[PDB]
Amino acid sequence: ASQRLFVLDNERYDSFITQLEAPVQNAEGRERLMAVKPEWK
Amino acid sequence: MEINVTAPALLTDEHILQPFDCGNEVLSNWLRGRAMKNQMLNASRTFVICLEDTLRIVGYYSLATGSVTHAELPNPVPVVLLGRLAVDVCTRGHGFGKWLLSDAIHRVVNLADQVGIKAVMVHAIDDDARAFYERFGFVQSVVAPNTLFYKVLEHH
Ligand SMILES: CC(=O)SCCNC(=O)CCNC(=O)[C@H](O)C(C)(C)COP(=O)(O)OP(=O)(O)OC[C@H]1O[C@@H](n2cnc3c(N)ncnc32)[C@H](O)[C@@H]1OP(=O)(O)O
Repeated sequence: ASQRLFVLDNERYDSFITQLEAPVQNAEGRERLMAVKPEWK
Repeated sequence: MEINVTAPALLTDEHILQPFDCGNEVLSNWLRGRAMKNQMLNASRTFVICLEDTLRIVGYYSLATGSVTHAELPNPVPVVLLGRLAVDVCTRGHGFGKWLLSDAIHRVVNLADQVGIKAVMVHAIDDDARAFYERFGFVQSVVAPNTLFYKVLEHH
């Protein structure tokens, strides 16, 4: 299993590019992740 | 109880895998049945965390490269698939989940200074998965109903 190659139709591919190239979304959750400070041993 | 864990490290043959249980049989079975095989084929890189001073894995995540292309012959856009991420049932609530995810994303960001990577993609099997990923910056993707993505920016 585990799919590595995603083949989209040309209309979906273009949406994918648009959403990929848009300004970042969910900046809120994204500042959360950057704020995580692990305490590995 | 205060539980301490070692920094994420590549899975080897010396790590102890049988105790691991995350409550999801496909994720525990993948760790035991496919992780080390993919590791030796250079298909994936699996990183594990262990109870301090043991090789007892209590957490892991897996990384692999992937591509998104269109119906005809960047022709594929390059992504990194964060294909599995799981914390042991016995070690929930200690922040290891967000620690693993922070490590994986930081690994991919520095990675993307070496080769072109446009995003990290995850597959949320369930709604709690989705809630976790969305809490930390992932976004619904148009490539699949369960697939989310975390945009990688330009180098710093
Ligand atoms: C690609 C995939 O594998 S998708 C499926 C992902 N993995 C799984 O579903 C495996 C089953 N569950 C797990 O392995 C673990 O529950 C994980 C990795 C989701 C969470 O690890 P845990 O230790 O449970 O979480 P942790 O203690 O790190 O919680 C970090 C934060 O996330 C929050 N949180 C944890 N689980 C969830 C969830 N399912 N949905 C929303 N928020 C969550 C916690 O409240 C905590 O909040 P905080 O930022 O205020 O501290």
